[PDB]
Order: sequence, then structure tokens, then C-alpha cells
Amino acid sequence: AGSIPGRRS
Amino acid sequence: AGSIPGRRS
Amino acid sequence: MGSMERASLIQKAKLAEQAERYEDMAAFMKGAVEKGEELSCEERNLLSVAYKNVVGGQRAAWRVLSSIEQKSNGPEVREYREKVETELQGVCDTVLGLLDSHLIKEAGDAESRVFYLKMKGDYYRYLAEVATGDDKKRIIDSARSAYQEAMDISKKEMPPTNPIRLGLALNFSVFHYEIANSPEEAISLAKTTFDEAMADLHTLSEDSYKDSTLIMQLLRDNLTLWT
Amino acid sequence: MGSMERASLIQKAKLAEQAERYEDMAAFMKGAVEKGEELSCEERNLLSVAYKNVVGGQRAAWRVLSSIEQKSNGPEVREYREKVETELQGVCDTVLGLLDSHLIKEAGDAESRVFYLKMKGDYYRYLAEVATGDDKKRIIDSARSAYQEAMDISKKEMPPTNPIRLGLALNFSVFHYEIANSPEEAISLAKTTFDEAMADLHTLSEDSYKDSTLIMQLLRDNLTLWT
Ligand SMILES: *Cc1ccc(-n2c(C)nc3cc(OC)ccc32)cc1
Ligand SMILES: *Cc1ccc(-n2c(C)nc3cc(OC)ccc32)cc1
Ligand SMILES: [Cl-]
Ligand SMILES: [Cl-]
Repeated sequence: AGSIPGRRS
Repeated sequence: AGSIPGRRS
Repeated sequence: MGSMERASLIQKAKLAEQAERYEDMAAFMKGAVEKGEELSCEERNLLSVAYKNVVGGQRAAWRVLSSIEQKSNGPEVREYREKVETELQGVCDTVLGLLDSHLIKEAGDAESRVFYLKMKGDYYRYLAEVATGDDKKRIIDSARSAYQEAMDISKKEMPPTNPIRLGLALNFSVFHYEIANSPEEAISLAKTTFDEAMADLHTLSEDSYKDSTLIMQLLRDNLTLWT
Repeated sequence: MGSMERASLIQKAKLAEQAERYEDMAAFMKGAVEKGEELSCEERNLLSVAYKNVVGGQRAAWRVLSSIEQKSNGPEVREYREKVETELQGVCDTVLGLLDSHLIKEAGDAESRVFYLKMKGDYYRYLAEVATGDDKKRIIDSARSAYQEAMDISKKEMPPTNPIRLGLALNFSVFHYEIANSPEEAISLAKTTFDEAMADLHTLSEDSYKDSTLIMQLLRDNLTLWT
């Protein structure tokens, strides 16, 4: 399903 | 303002 | 891309568009242009879509960085804005080089020649957005000259609802407003374009009507923002 | 990036994030890692965000192309899928190489070591998504081993609401479901993680509560899709 998005930091 | 988007074809 | 077949480059450009890989798409289409044959209508659209997406991302990044730099006024923001700017200029120079070697000179039909001259105006306009001073002046004149030649051909050879004629007028109007400091010219051109297209819609099929009215709405959206 | 100061690389990584230039961001952060110093918490986040965005775009493109290739079954779709796949593998190998030289071996605190071992699991998982056959087996085991070591440390050293512990459990659960063909293990891990976090929320400040509950909702979203 969904992994942690982790595209904003 | 807005030019023609032209990013899909 | 010299070792890849022309047809394979075109096919891969289409796949790259579907995959949203616009840098790849542009490289495939550059390879296709460099085969030396003229481009069909669909191939011209693939070339334009590829580079418009590449340079569009660069422009958006340049505007973010330029805004940060203006608010700041170490060397890092200016250095990085300069890096993005040089990359952007390189892509515009590449597109202009394809148009000059030799797409425009081989384009005889109004649809191809107007299309390429509109592209030439657009990529000089993107160069003008990041230019300063006297360099800005000659670049602005190059964009204006390309757009004007395209306009002259389009008015003689295409109906007022033709999508390329409409998009050219839309983009030239943006040039007047945003680049040339001529908002009245921008508004006049958008108005006259919209009204002349309106009066020609009765000649169109359902599908063509949809295309033309979509672009006419963009002209109207600019007029609403400008007035 | 050997000639650029470490601090300048970090600053430019932050600017690249704002400009949505993730390839640049990853190159700046690779340069920063290669200075040889350990990374702070914020610097670890910059490294991870950069590469997750780069590889995320590659994965999305690979899935588009792989779907087209599967529906088709000339060489072009397979060739282009292979090109994107090789690029993706190269980025994963680069990240894994940074972790192995020498981020993990110098990471002693639980927060850094778990973070890097979770990354190692994630990039082996991305390699497993495109692998076939026996190569798939060893790559899958490498991902599992990294995630398991991270899990063991996190359970000993971090509270059940810690965001890194939660995200590790979330991603390991996805590994079980999507890679290891272990949906029951995936569901069990997500459930137990969610429930143990729930029971620890009372200890948290408002801001920490917001972070932890956000990730717990992602665990719940997967459980809803899987059950
Ligand atoms: C420069 C430019 C002009 C026009 C288009 N465009 C759009 C937005 N829709 C179109 C439909 C067409 O069907 C004939 C042709 C051009 C179209 C794009 C870019
Ligand atoms: C791998 C991973 C775990 C957790 C995060 N994450 C998110 C989504 N929000 C966070 C807030 C934090 O404040 C301490 C820490 C981590 C957070 C991202 C990636
Ligand atoms: Cl010709
Ligand atoms: Cl250490």
C-alpha cells in the first residue's frame, strides 16, 4: 500500500 | 499572465 | 541519438511523455530532428511539449530562487540561481539551434512555419525573462521579430480559429504584457484575436469548436486579469 | 562537489528543495556526505527527502513503462523500461554506497542508526521491486536484514510513538505485503505498531502528538486497504 511519503523536509 | 500551457501532447 | 532509428526515437518520445520523463522526451525529439527530415504535425507537437515541460520546470525553479535572492538583498543563493539560469539558457539555445538548423528554413507550409516561428518567439521570450540590460534588448527584439513573422503568415494563411494562430496570438500578447512593457498592445491583440475567432466559430465542427473555444477562454482569462 | 564547502552544500540542498530541484538536492547532499562528517538530524532528513523524490519519480516512470510492456506481451518499450530501470538501480546503488561508506558504521545513537538502516531497507526494497529470480532473493534478504536490525534497535531504544520508529514499522509492513508475499505479517506488524503507539500518546506534547498521529493514520490507511 502506502509507505511513508517522505518527499518534503 | 498565462501563455498556452502546451505541456501535454 | 545517432545510432537509434528515427521511428524508434519518436516511439520513445511518446513513451517518455506517458512516463512524464520530459528530459528524456526532449533528448529523443532532438535526436529525431537531427536525422534531418522534416517533422509531421504530431512530431512537431512532441518536440514542443518536451521542451516546454523541461524549460517550464527550469523557469519555475528560477523564479523561486530569484525571489529568495531578492528578499536577501553568503553567495550561495546567487550562485545557485545562476546555475539554474545557465542551464535554462542552455536548453533555450538548444531549441533555437534546432529551429535554425534546419527546421525553419525547410518549413514551407503555413502550419509548420508558423509553428516553428512561434517556438522561436517563445524561447527568445524565456531568454528575455532572465536577461538584463542591453542583452535584454537584442533578445527582446529577436522574440518580437519571430512572433511578428509568424503573425504575418498566420493572418494571411490560416482562419482566425486555427489553434496555432490562436496560441501564437495568446503568447505574443503575453510577450507584450510581460516582456515588452506594452500592456495596451497585449490587451488590444487579445481582444481582436478573441473577437475575430468568435465570428468564425460558425464554420467549425464540434471537435474543432471545442479546441478553438478552449484557447479563446485562455485569451479571455488574460483579459480578465489585465482589465 | 569536492570544492564546495559543506555548509554551502547544505544551504543549496535547502534551496533546491524549495525550488523542487530534487536531482540537484541529492547531488548537494551526496557532496555533503562525502565530506566525511556525521550528519545532524536535519541533514539526514535532507538526504532522505532528496533521494526519495529522485527514486520516487523513477519508480513511477518504471511502473508506467512496465505496464505498457506487459500489455504489449518492436524492442522499444522494453529498451526504454530497461534504461529507466538501470538509472533507478544506479541511484539506489549510490544511496546504499553512501550508507556503507561510511554513514552506518559511524552512527551510534539510536536515532541516527535506525534512520540509516531504515533507508538501507528502503533502497534494497526499491531494488527488489525491479529484480527478478534469484537476484530478487538476495536483494529481498538484504532489505529484510536491514529493516530487522533497525526494528530491533528501535524497540529497545525508542518509545512506540517515535516518528522514525513508526515510519520504519510502516515501511517494513509494506515490505512484508508488497515484496515478501507475507500479507499476514504486514497486517500484524501494522496493528501491533498502531496499538502500542496509541497507548503511548498520553505522554506527548501537542506538537509530538500531531506528528505521531499523522503516521499512525498511514498505518490505519494500509490496514483498511489490506483488510
Ligand atoms: C502553441 C499552441 C497552440 C495551440 C495548442 N493547442 C491546444 C492547447 N489545443 C489544441 C488542439 C489542436 O487540434 C488541432 C491543435 C493545437 C492545440 C497548443 C500549442
Ligand atoms: C521514515 C520517516 C519516518 C517519519 C517521518 N516523519 C513524518 C512523516 N513526520 C515527521 C515528524 C517528525 O518530527 C520529529 C519526525 C519524523 C517525521 C518521515 C520519514
Ligand atoms: Cl519543406
Ligand atoms: Cl558517531
